[PDB]
Amino acid sequence: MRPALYFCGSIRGGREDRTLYERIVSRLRRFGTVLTEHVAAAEAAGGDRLIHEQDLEWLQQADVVVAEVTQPSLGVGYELGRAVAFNKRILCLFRPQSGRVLSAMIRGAADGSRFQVWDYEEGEVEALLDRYFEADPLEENLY
Amino acid sequence: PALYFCGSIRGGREDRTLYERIVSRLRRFGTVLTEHVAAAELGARGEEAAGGDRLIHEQDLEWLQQADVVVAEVTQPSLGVGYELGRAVAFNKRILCLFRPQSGRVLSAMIRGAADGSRFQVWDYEEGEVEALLDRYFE
Ligand SMILES: COc1cccc(-c2cc(C(=O)O)ccc2Nc2nc(N[C@H]3CCN(c4cccnn4)C3)c3ccccc3n2)c1
Ligand SMILES: COc1cccc(-c2cc(C(=O)O)ccc2Nc2nc(N[C@H]3CCN(c4cccnn4)C3)c3ccccc3n2)c1
Ligand SMILES: [Cl-]
Ligand SMILES: [Mg+2]
Repeated sequence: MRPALYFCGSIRGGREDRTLYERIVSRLRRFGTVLTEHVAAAEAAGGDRLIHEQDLEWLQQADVVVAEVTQPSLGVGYELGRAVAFNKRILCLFRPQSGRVLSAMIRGAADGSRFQVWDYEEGEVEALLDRYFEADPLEENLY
Repeated sequence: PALYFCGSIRGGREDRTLYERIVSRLRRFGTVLTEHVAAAELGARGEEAAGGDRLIHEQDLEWLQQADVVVAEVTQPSLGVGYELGRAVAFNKRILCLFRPQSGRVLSAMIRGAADGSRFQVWDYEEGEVEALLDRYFE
């Protein structure tokens, strides 16, 4: 089976955050299955405990975790803490345009290898995801 | 015990009196590892952390590992608070989250859903009763 990618963004993302999440998930599918694609596409049905166990099972199964961290979210932050504890390969994408500052706990978790945080402008997100996987692919290129 | 108070930078800036009240009541029960962060200079809107991001990340991580209990104010959405609760669950810490539903917020399913009702508890409260609730938990 293809690689498993985990995409993580704020469930309270606004209209603009939502179009960016759809762009990121759509591009990630070129690299494998996006486990959270239906959640990104949508009492929460199934209830909070079920949701927590499902995202934990998907985080643990992931080959890579890609989080959009522009909007503050306890959920995105919690999933990044569980992902670092699972020693996963993590990429955070943050848009500095709003002038809001990314939490020091996320910027400060970066080690430039396994945990990376990249500032980006909305227009270049597809090109930056291609760059990230071209530098360290999940599947080897054909000859 | 060594107690870890976890709250957000936005929460600390807007709800300073509440954060001071929670930290003050926790001192009755033990040492509060984040006592010099919670109601200290938290900078202003748009400002980067004065102390350096990696320094901050490593210091909070060191205090989290040493803590006997993590008490988090989860009313304000924060990637930092969420991240610290994720690291603390992976460290098998006893965790109490305090949420204020009068704010109008809906607490993330990932925090409400992490509750196991004993080791990780989430309590909805109104600001006026926080001292009585911390007394209840520690007694
Ligand atoms: C936008 O792209 C994503 C992608 C991955 C994770 C998340 C996510 C974010 C948050 C967060 O930001 O706090 C919380 C839970 C998340 N995960 C999730 N959320 C499911 N349902 C949602 C319907 C509304 N909702 C709410 C509403 C208010 C409060 N908390 N949760 C949760 C869900 C259903 C079935 C199976 C697995 C699920 N997993 C978001
Ligand atoms: C309010 O009560 C608390 C209690 C415990 C943790 C936290 C906290 C929250 C967040 C978060 O919500 O994202 C991030 C880091 C935190 N921890 C921390 N923050 C220090 N300084 C602050 C000055 C403003 N600041 C900023 C400003 C913009 C962006 N990110 N961080 C970080 C700090 C200094 C020295 C030693 C240890 C430190 N540790 C807050
Ligand atoms: Cl600081
Ligand atoms: Mg595989």
